[PDB]
Amino acid sequence: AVGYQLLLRMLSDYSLEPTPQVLSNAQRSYDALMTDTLVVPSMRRRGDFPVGQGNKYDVFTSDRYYPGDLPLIDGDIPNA
Amino acid sequence: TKLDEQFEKYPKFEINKVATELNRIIAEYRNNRITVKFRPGDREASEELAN
Repeated sequence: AVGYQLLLRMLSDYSLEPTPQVLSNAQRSYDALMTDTLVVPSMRRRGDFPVGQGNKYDVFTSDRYYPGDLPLIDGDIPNA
Repeated sequence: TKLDEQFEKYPKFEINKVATELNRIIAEYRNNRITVKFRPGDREASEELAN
């Protein structure tokens, strides 16, 4: 993959033109490269979404809702 | 969420609809209150005791 990409980006220095077979080989190698490095972020819940009553929550454990970000409170800088 | 370096919160509205039946039950009780009553027995003077 690296070699074919380098050939594609460097062939213009000697004033030639790549052939479609070489282009297809480069594309296939790049696809093989990109296949191995997927992400699939798998998005989370929302944060205010209630969790079920069947999960048996408790008072001191909180988690009435899926965990989310929490505000910062400062009494010296009047942001409000 | 951060939402561009802030902490604006989610809106949380409430439409209470479960208290109507509870208020109906409470009104039903308060309309007809009850109290302990002592019933007499098969004796000659139990009525005065109950009173």
